[PDB]
Parts: sequence; structure tokens; C-alpha cells
Amino acid sequence: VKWECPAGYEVKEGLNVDFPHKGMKRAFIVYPAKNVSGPAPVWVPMTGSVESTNDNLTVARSGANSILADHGYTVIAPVRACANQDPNIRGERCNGPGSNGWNWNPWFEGRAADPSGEHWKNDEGPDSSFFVAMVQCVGTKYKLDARRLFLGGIASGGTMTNRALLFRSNFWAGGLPISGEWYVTSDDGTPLSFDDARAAVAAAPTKIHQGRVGPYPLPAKVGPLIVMTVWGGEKDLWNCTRPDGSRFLCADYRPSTQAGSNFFSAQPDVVHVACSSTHGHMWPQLNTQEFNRWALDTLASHPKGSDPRSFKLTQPPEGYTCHVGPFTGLYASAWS
Ligand SMILES: CCCCCCCC(=O)O
Repeated sequence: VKWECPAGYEVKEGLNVDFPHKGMKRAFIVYPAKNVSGPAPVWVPMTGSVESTNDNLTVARSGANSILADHGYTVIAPVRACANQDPNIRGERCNGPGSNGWNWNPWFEGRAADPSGEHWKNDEGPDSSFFVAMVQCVGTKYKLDARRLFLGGIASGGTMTNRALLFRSNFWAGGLPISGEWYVTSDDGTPLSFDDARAAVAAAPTKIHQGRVGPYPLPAKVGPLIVMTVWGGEKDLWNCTRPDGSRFLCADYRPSTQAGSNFFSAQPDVVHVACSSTHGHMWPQLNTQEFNRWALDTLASHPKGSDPRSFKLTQPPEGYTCHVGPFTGLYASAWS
């Protein structure tokens, strides 16, 4: 990991704007760690389709992620490109289908189902590379622990976490994809509709499924990571909105959290922790701050390059059930 900023960029506490990356001007917010001497572990939280970055950082029901700074983490939170650097934008011009080959507009988190997405089969995209540049620049002003760089988020932010872990597994130490998509495809890369993708995992729940969220094909081996995937239970679903305002089911996070857990659990240098709750599709609601503290400290207990055999899971807060490995309570087992 190298600490460097675009020439002349002056990083500051709080809001940073006009950060140049791949022809775009990006923004992000920095909360330096509290009560920490020396390099601090890093948390890069990402909002979803409708909550603003400020909501994700400061509103309790959205996770109040900036509070992890009070927990000893330097929080570096990116603003979505679609928000045009405004951390208060919610769903305006963000909550909807993507353009330029991207599937969904909040983040560059998955290739679209039509051929315009072809190019993103093996190019991480501008958000994944921006986040690396962002953290590398902040690290010139604040002492960051290069073995404890973690990112994570909810919904589309969870999808982005999955993408970033798959394309930058030699940078991040791990992540927290909460109710993110995998955009399951056939083994040959063919995009599947929501319904067909949902059925593909139900038909082979323990297999590693390809997906538009990542490289095609997915990498045979990723760098060392700890990944904690969170499913919100039976109601962890998303209904999209048509131009006329009507709603329709367009995502089910049971197959996508399962698929992500299957891929990461099979990786030899990855510790995968599968967590289930019952709060639905939104930031964890039960004992929210206890969960954020437990989850980030669990990730930090496995610094990059740590032996997976040395990992020891501790009990999560009331309202969560977690274990190392793939999800097991989402689909009936083979042996049953
Ligand atoms: C084309 C359908 C994509 C659904 C994305 C759902 C994003 C969310 O859960 O915030």
C-alpha cells in the first residue's frame, strides 16, 4: 500500500470535494479515529439506493456509521457519483437503473444485463478504483493501518462491497457486504433475469455461482480477506419503482448473500462469516451500534495476511446469528 494524493490535493477532516479520478470529480467525508495512537484501522461505509451518505453516516436508523470513529476507526465515506458530490442527495438521480453498461446507478457495482455491460466483465470500474485512490490519499494525512482497510455497505452499497472485494482483494483487508446483490448468471456468463437468477441458486444452493457483480469468470484465487456477509431474513427483498410509480419485486437477497458466502467460503485465504438477522432490507436495526462495533472489531481481529486458522469468532449482539462458512439456514440441505 502506498500513500499518495493527486498532486496538490489537500485532504481534510470532514467533507472533501473535487477529488480527481478517471475524469470524474468525487467527494468523500473523513472522520479520524478517536482514542487511537499510531495507525488506525479504516472503515469505508457506503450507503444504498435511497439513503444519503449523510444518512448512512449520522442517522441511527441508517447505521450512523460516523460513530465508528468514536470506536477507534478512521471512517472514510465516499459520496455516490450520481449524487454530484452532494452527501445529502437521497434517491434523486441515483435510485434507478445504471447507464454506460452499469446495472444500477448508485454505484458502479455490476455490469448491465445487455451487451453494453460486456466491458465491465474484467474492468473494476470507477468506483472500485476511486476508493483505493481515496484511502491512499487520506493515508498521507492520517495514520492508517494498511493491514486493516475495510469497506462495506447496505444494499447497492453491499453490492459495491462485493465488487470491490473481488477486484481489489490485494488492497482491502476485508469487508461487510450487507444485503448486497451478486447478480447471478449462468456459468458461461449469460445474464439471467431476476426470476431465473433466483431459481438458479435455489436449484444449486451450495455451488459457486458466477455473477455480474464481479469479474467474469470470478477469480480462481483472491488475496487474503475476512468477509462478513449479512442477510436480513425473509423480508430482505427490494421492490423497484417504475417511471409511473408502481412497484415490483426486483431483488431477493437470500440467493445473493448465499452465493457470495459460497464463493468467499471456498477461498483458502478468506475467512467468511455468514450472519443472519430479521430486520429486512435496511441497515441492521436490532442493537445497531452494538452490531457495527462487533462487526468492525471482528473484521479487525483478522488483519490482512492473518492465518484463517487463527480466527476466533465471538458472539454477536442479540438479534444476529453468525458462523464461519457459507450460509446454511437459507436453503434446505442436500442430505435432507
Ligand atoms: C435491476 C434491479 C437491481 C436491484 C438493485 C437493488 C438495490 C437496492 O437493494 O438498494
